[PDB]
Amino acid sequence: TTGFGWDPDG
Amino acid sequence: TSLDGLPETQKYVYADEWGFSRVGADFPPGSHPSLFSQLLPQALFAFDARAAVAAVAVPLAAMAAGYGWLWYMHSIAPVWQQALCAALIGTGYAGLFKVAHECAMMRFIPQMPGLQAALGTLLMAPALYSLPSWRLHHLHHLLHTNMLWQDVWGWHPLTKVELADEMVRSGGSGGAAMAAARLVLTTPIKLFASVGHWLRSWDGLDLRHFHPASYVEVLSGWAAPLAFAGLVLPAVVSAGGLSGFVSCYLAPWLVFHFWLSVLSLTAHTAPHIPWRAEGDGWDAGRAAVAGTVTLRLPRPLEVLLNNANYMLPQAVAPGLPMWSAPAAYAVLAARLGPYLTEASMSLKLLTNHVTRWQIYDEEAHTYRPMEEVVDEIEADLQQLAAAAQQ
Amino acid sequence: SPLSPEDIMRLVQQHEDVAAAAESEQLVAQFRDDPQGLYEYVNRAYAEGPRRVTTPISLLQEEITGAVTESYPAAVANDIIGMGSWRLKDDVDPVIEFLVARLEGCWREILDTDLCLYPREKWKEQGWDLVDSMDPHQELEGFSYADIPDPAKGEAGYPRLQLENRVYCSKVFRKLHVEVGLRQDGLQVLHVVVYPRYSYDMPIFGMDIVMVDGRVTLAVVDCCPVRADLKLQPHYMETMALLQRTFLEGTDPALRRIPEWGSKIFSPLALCITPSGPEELAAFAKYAVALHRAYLTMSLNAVPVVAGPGDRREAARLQEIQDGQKRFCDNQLVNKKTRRVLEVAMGVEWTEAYMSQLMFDFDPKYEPPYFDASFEKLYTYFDENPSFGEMADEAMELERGAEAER
Ligand SMILES: CC(C)CCC[C@@H](C)[C@H]1CC[C@H]2[C@@H]3CC=C4C[C@@H](OC(=O)CCC(=O)O)CC[C@]4(C)[C@H]3CC[C@]12C
Repeated sequence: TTGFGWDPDG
Repeated sequence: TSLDGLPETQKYVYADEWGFSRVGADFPPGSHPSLFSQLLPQALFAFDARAAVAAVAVPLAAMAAGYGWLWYMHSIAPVWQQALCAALIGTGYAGLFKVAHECAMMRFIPQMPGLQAALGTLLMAPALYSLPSWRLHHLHHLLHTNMLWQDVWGWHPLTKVELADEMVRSGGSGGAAMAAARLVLTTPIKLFASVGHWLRSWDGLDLRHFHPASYVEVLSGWAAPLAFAGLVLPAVVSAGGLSGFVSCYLAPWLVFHFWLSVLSLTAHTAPHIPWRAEGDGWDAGRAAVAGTVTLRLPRPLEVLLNNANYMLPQAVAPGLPMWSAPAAYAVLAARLGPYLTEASMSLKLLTNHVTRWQIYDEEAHTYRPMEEVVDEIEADLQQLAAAAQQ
Repeated sequence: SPLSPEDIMRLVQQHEDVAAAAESEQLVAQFRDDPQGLYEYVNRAYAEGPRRVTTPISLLQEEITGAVTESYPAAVANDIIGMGSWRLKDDVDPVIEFLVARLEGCWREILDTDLCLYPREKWKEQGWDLVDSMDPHQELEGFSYADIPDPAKGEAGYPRLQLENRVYCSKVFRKLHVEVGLRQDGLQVLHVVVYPRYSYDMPIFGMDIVMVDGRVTLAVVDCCPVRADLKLQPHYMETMALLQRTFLEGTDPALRRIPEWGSKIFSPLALCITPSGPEELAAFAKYAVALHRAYLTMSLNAVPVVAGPGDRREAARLQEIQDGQKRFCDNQLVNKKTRRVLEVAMGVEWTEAYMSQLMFDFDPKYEPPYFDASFEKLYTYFDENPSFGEMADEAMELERGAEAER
């Protein structure tokens, strides 16, 4: 259910 | 541009030798014949009903007066009275045919496209002309104006190397082809050569020359002519006999074809106009404005033929209506005066078209008489034979 | 009152420059109204939601059993795929993951009617789609990244380097190339370059990221000219400036330094940065993403530069295009950082071949073909606008005249 990615919006 | 920049005195003596009212100035390459349309006022493209209805009903009244005069004395008239009525009816029909050629390019009444297409078809029918083949050929003319080996739907001139090729291919000037060419380009029947153009429409009656999505439109275009020559042409004969046919149909036909042929031939032929093949020095604006001629008429003939001689005001502006073709010319001379070319009605001009300007040579880039050219290429045959005896 | 042979040439120049300005304005008019949507398209697609497919078969299936069929816009689709089936994922940094996913999704969504894959005998048969330094002769069939463990310090093969490439062709573009490389010491790179076909007059697109232990040490993005004058078209410069105002606001302008090898390729608006913190990196990321998307949407309407026989202007223009593309090509391989990265591990005899055939190869006589698959647009269309066969119409008039009895 978590992201673990990276986005420029935190 | 063939006899370009040099003192205006010799170009004026040339214009007087040829009957020309003017000879053009120099034109530089890289232009578009649509450029100079930016000069005309925004009211020269206006629409109005009265001028158009006059342009359609005046030559109609001319033709009707001629017929009524004839049917009043159907066949008891002498020869020159018959010739007068034939000329009058043919001139009225040339006017109606220019109205047709207007609605073919969609610039007569753009408000009603269907009504104007129907009008163009109806008015082209009596002359045995299909509207869409005419439109295709005229656009194909505009695109290749004065280009060598490319504009065959205008007055493509006969050149020198090809005539030598045919000279060798026939084994002398005694075959049928050479005699036919001579007799057609030497006697006043040249003034009727437009008849041959009428036989080059109906492109073999072959839909394989066109785009498939157009078939149903092209065939209907060949229908209105055929139907005419299938329904009306019999009736006339049935009610008039052979002579009664050579009177009420064939003579106005030859009149209209004379008018057409001479209009075109004098509009785009002259000795100061070269015929270049593209790649070897062609240009759109140059071969459009510099290689053209405009002819002068009496205002009676100009209101009859419906401005049938103003071909440049509508070559710089393809969407320019017909009742504005003189006025627009009024503007153009104000700007491109030195480059324009002009001429008038004169039997001397026609006689020089018949006897002097007959064969185009690309070396001198001008027109020469046919008997001198034929004797001289016979002399070049003597030359190549002298180079061939050993 | 009349005119001279010199002002008519002035008139043709007036007209043609006016027309050029008109088309250049038309290009930017679309971006001008809302630039923030050049990056924010994915969030909007997510916001609008799933769409319910309504084809006759879908409706029939839905009314027979229960099943509702759903679709998604291509942006949401390329966000579910992600760095989809790259073989070297799971060792790639999350920033490089974000960038690769975004770039390839843009290529897939914008050029999806002509995007071929580059001819396979050029790169994928020699085995240059996945390169390992511990197995340069490929005797493990291309599973070396799994069969071989990492060498320890001081062992033969330290530090280990592995590369993964992907190359596509298209209609406008003769090579769209993305490449990711990892070294064992902690260095990761990303190198993207988009080349237009020689017959087109557009600038080249290029991007490089180089990061060390999760810290970006170099990030450069450039829409690089192809003319000898090193000035872009008005729409290219206008777009780069508008985007720098939109996304790079509040950022150090003195950071976009020109490297010694930069001004020879760099458009005056090219970007070269060594980011400091999260704000600089997030701004640069949004900006590079929007710039790439804009470049592609602009190519969407490009027309070839054709040299008709009789026109020398266009022949000179095409020659200039060739000179610019080749200048960039042999000027990029002297970015000797990545090239020495490659040559310290793979040697030089292999590196010369790999670089000269794939990396920045130039062959004016060779541009690959493409596969024009636009007719599919018809089929899909006629699946939401079907016509039924002349017998359903009687029945439908029956149904309409029957239910309207009430
Ligand atoms: C008889 C008169 C009073 C009524 C009107 C008749 C026209 C409709 C006829 C007479 C001459 C005919 C033309 C005579 C010659 C030809 C060529 C012929 O096609 C070919 O010869 C094919 C090409 C080739 O053989 O090389 C058929 C079409 C066409 C234009 C004909 C089309 C129909 C035309 C114009």
